[PDB]
Amino acid sequence: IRDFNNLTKGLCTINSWHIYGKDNAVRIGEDSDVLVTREPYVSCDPDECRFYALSQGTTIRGKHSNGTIHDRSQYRALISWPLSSPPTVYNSRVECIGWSSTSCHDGKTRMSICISGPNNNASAVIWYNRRPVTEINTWARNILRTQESECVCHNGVCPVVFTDGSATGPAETRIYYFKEGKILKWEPLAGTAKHIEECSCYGERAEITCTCRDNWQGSNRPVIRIDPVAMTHTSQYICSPVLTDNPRPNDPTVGKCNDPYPGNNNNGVKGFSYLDGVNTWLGRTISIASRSGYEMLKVPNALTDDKSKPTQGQTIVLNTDWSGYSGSFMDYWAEGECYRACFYVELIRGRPKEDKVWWTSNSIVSMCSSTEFLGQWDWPDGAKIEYFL
Amino acid sequence: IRDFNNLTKGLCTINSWHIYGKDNAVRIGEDSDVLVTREPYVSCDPDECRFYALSQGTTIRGKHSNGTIHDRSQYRALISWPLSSPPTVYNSRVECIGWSSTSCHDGKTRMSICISGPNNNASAVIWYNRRPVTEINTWARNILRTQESECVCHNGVCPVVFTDGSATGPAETRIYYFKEGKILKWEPLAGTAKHIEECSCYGERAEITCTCRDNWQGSNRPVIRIDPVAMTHTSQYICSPVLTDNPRPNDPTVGKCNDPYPGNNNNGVKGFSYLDGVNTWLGRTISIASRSGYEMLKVPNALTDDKSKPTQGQTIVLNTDWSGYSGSFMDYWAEGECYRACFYVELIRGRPKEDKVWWTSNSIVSMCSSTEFLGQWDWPDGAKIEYFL
Amino acid sequence: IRDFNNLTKGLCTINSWHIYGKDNAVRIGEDSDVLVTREPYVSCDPDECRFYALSQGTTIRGKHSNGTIHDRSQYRALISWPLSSPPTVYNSRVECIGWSSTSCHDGKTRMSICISGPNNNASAVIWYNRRPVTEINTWARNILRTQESECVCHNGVCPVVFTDGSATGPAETRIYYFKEGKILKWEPLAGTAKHIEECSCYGERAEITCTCRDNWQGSNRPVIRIDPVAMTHTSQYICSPVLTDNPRPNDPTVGKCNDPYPGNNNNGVKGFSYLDGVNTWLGRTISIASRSGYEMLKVPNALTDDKSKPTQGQTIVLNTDWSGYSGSFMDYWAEGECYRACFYVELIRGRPKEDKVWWTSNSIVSMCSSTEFLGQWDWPDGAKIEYFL
Amino acid sequence: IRDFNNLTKGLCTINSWHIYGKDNAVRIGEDSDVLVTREPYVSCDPDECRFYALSQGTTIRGKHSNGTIHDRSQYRALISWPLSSPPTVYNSRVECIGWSSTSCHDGKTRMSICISGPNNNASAVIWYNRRPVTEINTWARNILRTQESECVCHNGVCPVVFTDGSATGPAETRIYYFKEGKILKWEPLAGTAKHIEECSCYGERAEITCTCRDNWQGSNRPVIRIDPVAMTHTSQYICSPVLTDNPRPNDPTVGKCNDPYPGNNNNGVKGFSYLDGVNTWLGRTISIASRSGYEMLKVPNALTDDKSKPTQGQTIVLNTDWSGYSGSFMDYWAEGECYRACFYVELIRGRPKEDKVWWTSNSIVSMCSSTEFLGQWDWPDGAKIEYFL
Ligand SMILES: *[C@@H]1O[C@H](CO)[C@@H](O[C@@H]2O[C@H](CO)[C@@H](O[C@@H]3O[C@H](CO[C@H]4O[C@H](CO[C@H]5O[C@H](CO)[C@@H](O)[C@H](O)[C@@H]5O)[C@@H](O)[C@H](O[C@H]5O[C@H](CO)[C@@H](O)[C@H](O)[C@@H]5O)[C@@H]4O)[C@@H](O)[C@H](O[C@H]4O[C@H](CO)[C@@H](O)[C@H](O)[C@@H]4O[C@H]4O[C@H](CO)[C@@H](O)[C@H](O)[C@@H]4O[C@H]4O[C@H](CO)[C@@H](O)[C@H](O)[C@@H]4O)[C@@H]3O)[C@H](O)[C@H]2NC(C)=O)[C@H](O)[C@H]1NC(C)=O
Ligand SMILES: *[C@@H]1O[C@H](CO)[C@@H](O[C@@H]2O[C@H](CO)[C@@H](O[C@@H]3O[C@H](CO[C@H]4O[C@H](CO[C@H]5O[C@H](CO)[C@@H](O)[C@H](O)[C@@H]5O)[C@@H](O)[C@H](O[C@H]5O[C@H](CO)[C@@H](O)[C@H](O)[C@@H]5O)[C@@H]4O)[C@@H](O)[C@H](O[C@H]4O[C@H](CO)[C@@H](O)[C@H](O)[C@@H]4O[C@H]4O[C@H](CO)[C@@H](O)[C@H](O)[C@@H]4O[C@H]4O[C@H](CO)[C@@H](O)[C@H](O)[C@@H]4O)[C@@H]3O)[C@H](O)[C@H]2NC(C)=O)[C@H](O)[C@H]1NC(C)=O
Ligand SMILES: *[C@@H]1O[C@H](CO)[C@@H](O[C@@H]2O[C@H](CO)[C@@H](O[C@@H]3O[C@H](CO[C@H]4O[C@H](CO[C@H]5O[C@H](CO)[C@@H](O)[C@H](O)[C@@H]5O)[C@@H](O)[C@H](O[C@H]5O[C@H](CO)[C@@H](O)[C@H](O)[C@@H]5O)[C@@H]4O)[C@@H](O)[C@H](O[C@H]4O[C@H](CO)[C@@H](O)[C@H](O)[C@@H]4O[C@H]4O[C@H](CO)[C@@H](O)[C@H](O)[C@@H]4O[C@H]4O[C@H](CO)[C@@H](O)[C@H](O)[C@@H]4O)[C@@H]3O)[C@H](O)[C@H]2NC(C)=O)[C@H](O)[C@H]1NC(C)=O
Ligand SMILES: *[C@@H]1O[C@H](CO)[C@@H](O[C@@H]2O[C@H](CO)[C@@H](O[C@@H]3O[C@H](CO[C@H]4O[C@H](CO[C@H]5O[C@H](CO)[C@@H](O)[C@H](O)[C@@H]5O)[C@@H](O)[C@H](O[C@H]5O[C@H](CO)[C@@H](O)[C@H](O)[C@@H]5O)[C@@H]4O)[C@@H](O)[C@H](O[C@H]4O[C@H](CO)[C@@H](O)[C@H](O)[C@@H]4O[C@H]4O[C@H](CO)[C@@H](O)[C@H](O)[C@@H]4O[C@H]4O[C@H](CO)[C@@H](O)[C@H](O)[C@@H]4O)[C@@H]3O)[C@H](O)[C@H]2NC(C)=O)[C@H](O)[C@H]1NC(C)=O
Ligand SMILES: OC[C@H]1O[C@@H](O)[C@H](O)[C@@H](O)[C@@H]1O
Ligand SMILES: OC[C@H]1O[C@@H](O)[C@H](O)[C@@H](O)[C@@H]1O
Ligand SMILES: OC[C@H]1O[C@H](O)[C@H](O)[C@@H](O)[C@@H]1O
Ligand SMILES: OC[C@H]1O[C@H](O)[C@H](O)[C@@H](O)[C@@H]1O
Ligand SMILES: OC[C@H]1O[C@H](O)[C@H](O)[C@@H](O)[C@@H]1O
Ligand SMILES: OC[C@H]1O[C@H](O)[C@H](O)[C@@H](O)[C@@H]1O
Repeated sequence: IRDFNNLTKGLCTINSWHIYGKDNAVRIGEDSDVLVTREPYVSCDPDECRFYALSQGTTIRGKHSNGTIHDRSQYRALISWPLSSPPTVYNSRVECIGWSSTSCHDGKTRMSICISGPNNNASAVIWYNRRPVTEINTWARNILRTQESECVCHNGVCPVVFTDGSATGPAETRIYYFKEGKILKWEPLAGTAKHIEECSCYGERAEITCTCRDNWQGSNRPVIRIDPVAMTHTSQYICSPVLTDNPRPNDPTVGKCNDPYPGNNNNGVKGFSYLDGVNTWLGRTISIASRSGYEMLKVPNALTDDKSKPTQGQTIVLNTDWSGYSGSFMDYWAEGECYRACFYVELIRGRPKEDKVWWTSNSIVSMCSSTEFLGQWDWPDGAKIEYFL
Repeated sequence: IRDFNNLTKGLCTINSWHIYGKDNAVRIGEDSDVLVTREPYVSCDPDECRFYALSQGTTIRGKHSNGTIHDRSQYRALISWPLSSPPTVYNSRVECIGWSSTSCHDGKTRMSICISGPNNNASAVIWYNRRPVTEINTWARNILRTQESECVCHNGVCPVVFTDGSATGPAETRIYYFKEGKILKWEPLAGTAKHIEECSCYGERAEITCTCRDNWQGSNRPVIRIDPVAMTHTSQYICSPVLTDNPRPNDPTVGKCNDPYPGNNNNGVKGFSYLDGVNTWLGRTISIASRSGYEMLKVPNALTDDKSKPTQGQTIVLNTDWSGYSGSFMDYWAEGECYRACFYVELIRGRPKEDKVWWTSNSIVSMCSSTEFLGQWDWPDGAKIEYFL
Repeated sequence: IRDFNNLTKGLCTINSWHIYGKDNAVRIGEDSDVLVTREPYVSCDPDECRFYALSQGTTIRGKHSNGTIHDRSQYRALISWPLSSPPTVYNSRVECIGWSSTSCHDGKTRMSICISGPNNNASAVIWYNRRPVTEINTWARNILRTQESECVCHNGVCPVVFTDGSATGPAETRIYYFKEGKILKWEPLAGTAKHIEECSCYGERAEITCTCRDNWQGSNRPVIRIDPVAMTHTSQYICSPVLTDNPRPNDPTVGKCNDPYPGNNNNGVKGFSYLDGVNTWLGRTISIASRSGYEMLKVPNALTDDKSKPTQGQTIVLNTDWSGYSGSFMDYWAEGECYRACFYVELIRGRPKEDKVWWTSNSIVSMCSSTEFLGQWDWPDGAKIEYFL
Repeated sequence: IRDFNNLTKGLCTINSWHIYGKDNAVRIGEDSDVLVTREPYVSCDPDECRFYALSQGTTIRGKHSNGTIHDRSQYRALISWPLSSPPTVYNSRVECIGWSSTSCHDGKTRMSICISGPNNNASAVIWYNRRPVTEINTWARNILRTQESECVCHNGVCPVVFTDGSATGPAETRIYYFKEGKILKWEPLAGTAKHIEECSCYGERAEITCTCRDNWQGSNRPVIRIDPVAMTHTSQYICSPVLTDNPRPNDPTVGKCNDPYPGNNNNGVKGFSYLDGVNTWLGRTISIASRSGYEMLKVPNALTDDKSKPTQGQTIVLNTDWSGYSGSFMDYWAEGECYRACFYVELIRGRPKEDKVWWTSNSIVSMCSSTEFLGQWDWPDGAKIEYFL
């Protein structure tokens, strides 16, 4: 009775952002059985949207929260839970086991991907309709890894971006095209992006756009544009001088379209953009040095205009509060003639910036676009670290 | 397969009130993971009735409960949970994010509205079928705010009363008429009510009646009567000398139909009435000074008779116990030829009246009408504050 | 699509009892959020059987557990929860509010009844399909009260036995016949039973048999047999000298069919029997003085034979362990040509017998009949009281 | 609308194993309400796979966890819970009561079997569609007991292996053939296996293969092959010199097909194999002395070749970590032309090996086969015992 979803609509006009979800997980977890997480995201099914993240297999107050600054262990899993509830022991659904993930619904059912293993011997398991269907072994033997936010599907084809290799030099990025959890095709990265991590993707009018993290040399963000019908892609960087990785140098007046904008090496943060002509909005941390603050900037033609500057903006998280990863999603099953852009921001608490506790976790805030020009508030995690001492 | 509900029935004859629900949330939350709340209510779908409230994004025993006397923060959300269970971390569904709300089912699906933001820049998000559909920016830049109990729908049209502006002088009240979460029309307040807050509404025979709080000058309650087909309304005050706001002066022998009954300024409490000729019942606190006690009084023709006094009553909460906000709802999908009036009372515990704890929360008690003349009990919150010290 | 259930089958031959359910609630609640309860029972829907009990509106470890020896408060409610799970804050469904209850499914949906109020002004609320439908005021102004185990329905007619009046003298017992939560008829108690409390009922071949507690004078149990088609009944006592109330005198060699067997006044315990000719089994405590131990005895023709003695038995709970109330239920929707008799035993822990704790609660054990002659085990609550100190 | 499942497919080619599930129960239970368990397994329905285990009727942190090294009590039950979640008080479903179990879905609904009682008087209760249908009394009066992992069905016939009698000498093993919870037939053990415990079974091409534990004399594993259409079986031992019980002597160069391989008496561990010609994989502990480590070895023709040695392998749990019972299951309702072999390993923590705590419990790890040659990781329980002190 269900058909595959097709990306038949364009983006709605984004004139501001409204609050969509917030879980207050760290506040609540100070005195309830909330799992330690990081790398969260949001993804919709045709009848529900849910929060997702990588659990660390312990509660925050639990003694096993000590050491959760670490990224890869056998105790991590992709979990999902109801929108704006916290990720608790009792309400979280485990989608698959591992320390890197993506997930998306194709209109009929959901594909989830988790990678696990030691650094030199990791493998992806691709689940479809809550069953494992395909496995992929590491090709470069160096932390096979993927998006950490939702993938996007079109007529059953769900492309996913993976990287295997160094985070501080050339690596081997591949785009896999899945259908019903099976590999139709894969391609090596093409175009002018020089390094790819942690792609944040969205779809509109039969094209999928991903904004990624050049961890090696670039403080501008690489962009991959995927045609899920032809199963081909292109890549470049956001041309705009409004630089959106972190850490980063100060904004110049002219950016770079086909190479990394230099100044900071071997670091970054997962982030996102919506690239739609004049209707283009970029997210970034406010700090150029650290994962603090978060703002959206309207930067008309950021993708293609190497001198484009902001014409409007919205503060999401004050620079006096911690942010983190951010990513895109949309409710492809909503009513109306256009898709409304959404995003989330991971609000990281604990280590390394707050080292009086022994753990690292996060909460989530999420916003979607409005055609109104709405007033802005800031949305901090809200927990008091001293309470955990 | 579902059609919009129509208000085709009149009210059942109210001869007494029977216990409908009670969650004992503060008792239970002394040793379980119960969220701090305030501004609760009850609302029915065609196949379930649920408790609703504004969470404070912390448990009661949690250290973040300190400071929850405050009304507006980024950590509040409209939550719902099963009838007479407590609002726990693990059983509460987040409907939307914000610090002021309303919600109602139209027979097909549910509309929920949450307002958030700083005082001078708040916005409403109107959700329908669990998706955001419309947003409304503040028009007076002073705590845009709404009912804090359920709205009512008729043939898909669900009117909602909002206020923006001062709580201690003239403000800008609007009635919005929504259908499928979209704005059909709005109107500014008309009639003789001089200030409107926190409307408590019910529907019968194609009319919606709301009893509100005149926070500015009136200790009688303003009333708005809305025709959801014509999308028009009128307003006045309850004429009766049985005054039902709090705090209030002592009852006179003659009330006021078209102006605030004076004596107390710049305060009030959310409350409700059922105004149905001889079948008219008013709720109020027992104390004229504080939110303590709660009683129902049968006051025939209270709406229109400026000398009407009680002919029957029922004590709901003794004056030696704390009460709080109260509001109306009905199960529009019940069997029978008439709609049975129901209400809830918020039983506030903690600050400011019980200041040995650092938190403010509440539990809920709820009653519905009977055509029998039933014996009465009183229904306290039941928690011992000393246990929380 | 569902029709009312009819009692078309006879009882299966009972040759022994097998374990059906057990919740270990007190053990588990020593370190999890388990509600304090008493007066439990079991009742089936067409697609699920559940545990039921009167909550006390606090967890066991909670400070509000102090005082829960008391029977009637505003903090009690009928709750249900999944078979053999414990009654927790997070998995318990509130069916109605009050301190006395019954509940049964008619094949289409469930009727639940809760009574609340002060001793001289109590009222029953009859819920059907999870909505209140009928209310009944106290008729004798002295703790209106009902079965504390499931009722039984036949072609939509669900009789329920109520008592109002003294527990230590003549009282006013009524049988109400409900359909879809509405009163079709009621009758005063007739026959030779002189006092009725806490009836435990089952149905077979279009008749409902209830075994009750004569709290006033009788240590034999009164029996009410109800024809739910004619809506009439009879009553007498179990004739057998195998006395089954508690406390009680020692067993004589000849019982009494039409009067209380004397020796103990003004006390008792809820209990049950299956009265089916040679296929007759009685439950009782092992102790004649206290609620300790529990055994089933096959006593052919106990109902009608005033010299009938046991021919077989099964120990359920050793006399060195606490028991409590017990009652009957069956899964009227099971497969097969006959109905299998089941029962539960309430295993009371805490006050008054274990007074080093300040609370009273219980767990549940439940058995059903087998046509095999199965080996027996004993089934204690299993908690160590010292752990709660 | 559902038909009985038939075993129409063969096994997929097993070239390695991928992570399927892991619950981290002991880590998480250090600070959440996780039930103490042992003897876990996994079993699929047509629309969900779940974890199963025998609860001990207490949480790990609870004071009643003291003494849970013991195997048989009245506080045990078969529980199930969602895949890779932990077995918590609030998310666990009780399937039946007892201290030995099996369970399987026949394509229409699920059969579950639990045994309880004292050692000399135990009985099995066979539940079907969540109702008790058949009971079986002990035949040898010495701990009637069964598989502790899933059974397998074919056209409605679900064979189950039981043992009653000594664990240290000849015993009375029976194969029962159930359909809709009713006994069609049973047979005594035939063939050359000399003692049978704790069979781990799987089905393919209309045959069911079970690998068991010879607790008496054998360090090779007995195998029972059952034809569920003819309702007949055969038995022998795995011929291979790759010995897979524990404890065990060192591997010889030639095994035994029709007798126990000697060297260790009166002990063992539940384990499993997939016996499919060249596509044969055996699981075993790494240690020959204790339940530590776990590895899979590809041993072509292990069943029939008494000199067969490994040609490939995969380490699942390092020898420096505790393992435990292991068993087979498959998702018979997955897509594709073949059934993918899966297994679980019980990771036992606490007593007797870690005796600074007073409890014994476990977590679960589970893997399924891949046709890829995937890299390997090890999968420890992950809890730090010192945290529980
Ligand atoms: C209630 O809520 C509402 C709604 O949210 C609030 O209103 C919002 O207020 C915020 C804050 O002011 C606004 O965001 C800022 O928007 C401006 C862009 O708008 C300005 O510029 C526009 C473009 O002008 C240029 O081009 C036009 C033609 O296209 C031309 O006409 C003009 O002459 C000029 O050449 C103007 O069009 C626009 O005017 C319009 O709107 C006005 C209202 O804002 C109105 O008054 C006008 O009439 C007209 O209608 C307006 O002038 C962004 O520039 C700004 O972002 C910069 O600054 C913030 C800090 O404030 C910074 O964090 C951003 O990153 C960014 O600045 C950095 O990057 C730049 C780009 O590289 C760089 O140049 C800067 O130096 C700076 O760089 C440094 O910091 C970064 C980050 O740390 C670092 O990486 C660098 O290295 C470096 O160190 C904000 O986004 C909203 O747009 C506004 N919304 C609406 C709908 O009005 C309202 O205030 C609330 N009310 C109350 C009472 O609180
Ligand atoms: C078992 O349960 C049952 C059921 O619940 C219990 O029975 C209930 O008992 C309660 C408590 O007594 C009753 O509530 C009160 O009801 C009266 C109204 O009924 C009286 O008056 C009626 C009207 O009489 C006038 O008009 C009629 C014609 O219409 C005329 O005939 C008559 O002469 C007179 O002119 C009478 O009809 C009625 O009689 C009927 O019922 C009697 C039983 O009650 C029965 O005996 C008769 O035969 C007949 O059938 C009866 O006399 C309310 O007036 C009263 O409310 C006032 O008082 C309470 C405190 O008790 C107060 O809190 C209320 O706010 C209110 O008083 C305040 O406001 C007034 C209005 O402005 C003001 O005038 C007062 O001075 C007072 O004001 C002060 O306090 C307020 C609040 O703090 C403050 O704001 C002000 O500023 C100021 O300081 C109660 O609601 C139930 O009706 C009754 N139910 C039933 C079905 O019987 C039963 O008791 C329980 N059993 C046991 C053993 O416990
Ligand atoms: C493995 O599990 C199995 C299955 O559970 C275990 O087997 C079960 O074992 C138990 C315990 O022994 C049995 O329960 C008892 O059953 C007897 C009834 O059976 C006896 O009597 C039958 C009737 O005999 C009379 O009539 C027949 C004709 O109808 C006639 O032939 C005969 O001559 C005589 O006239 C016999 O038919 C029956 O024999 C059959 O079964 C035998 C096996 O049991 C077998 O050996 C035979 O071959 C034959 O097949 C048998 O002799 C009940 O009487 C007994 O209940 C009384 O005693 C218990 C305490 O043990 C007490 O708590 C009960 O309340 C009751 O006694 C009180 O009440 C009486 C009635 O008023 C009174 O007379 C007593 O004085 C006593 O009263 C005192 O205490 C009470 C309570 O505290 C107090 O209120 C009073 O005031 C007073 O102070 C038991 O129910 C099971 O039936 C049996 N099941 C099966 C299937 O075999 C097996 O043991 C386990 N294995 C192991 C190794 O553990
Ligand atoms: C990334 O991940 C990948 C994938 O997991 C990792 O690659 C895996 O690496 C592991 C570990 O090395 C491998 O497992 C071992 O496999 C060998 C079997 O393969 C060897 O032997 C094969 C058979 O050879 C014989 O026959 C062939 C013809 O059939 C003939 O040609 C040959 O001459 C010989 O006669 C070879 O075919 C095979 O070669 C192939 O693969 C090689 C890669 O492995 C490749 O290099 C070749 O080119 C070729 O393609 C290979 O040589 C198992 O033997 C071994 O299991 C034994 O040893 C482990 C300990 O390491 C032990 O725990 C096992 O129990 C077992 O040894 C015990 O039992 C034996 C049987 O009775 C006994 O003989 C031993 O003495 C020993 O007994 C003692 O211990 C036990 C247990 O404690 C005790 O009970 C006894 O009493 C006694 O005390 C392993 O299973 C994987 O197969 C391999 N997978 C793949 C796909 O490559 C990779 O390493 C990872 N990368 C990194 C960087 O980490
Ligand atoms: O009816 C008057 C009062 O009587 C008391 O016994 C009840 O407990 C109160 O709740 C009631 O208000
Ligand atoms: O492959 C051999 C070993 O390599 C290690 O790096 C992995 O962590 C182990 O799990 C593995 O068994
Ligand atoms: O060594 C790092 C590991 O320490 C503990 O196991 C932590 O619980 C785990 O999250 C972390 O990966
Ligand atoms: O400053 C007031 C705030 O303090 C803390 O954050 C409380 O948890 C929050 O409820 C409150 O709004
Ligand atoms: O006074 C007796 C009452 O004390 C406390 O409220 C107990 O929590 C309650 O159960 C009991 O009814
Ligand atoms: O005596 C052993 C028993 O002790 C306690 O009851 C434990 O909680 C239980 O698991 C165990 O069987």
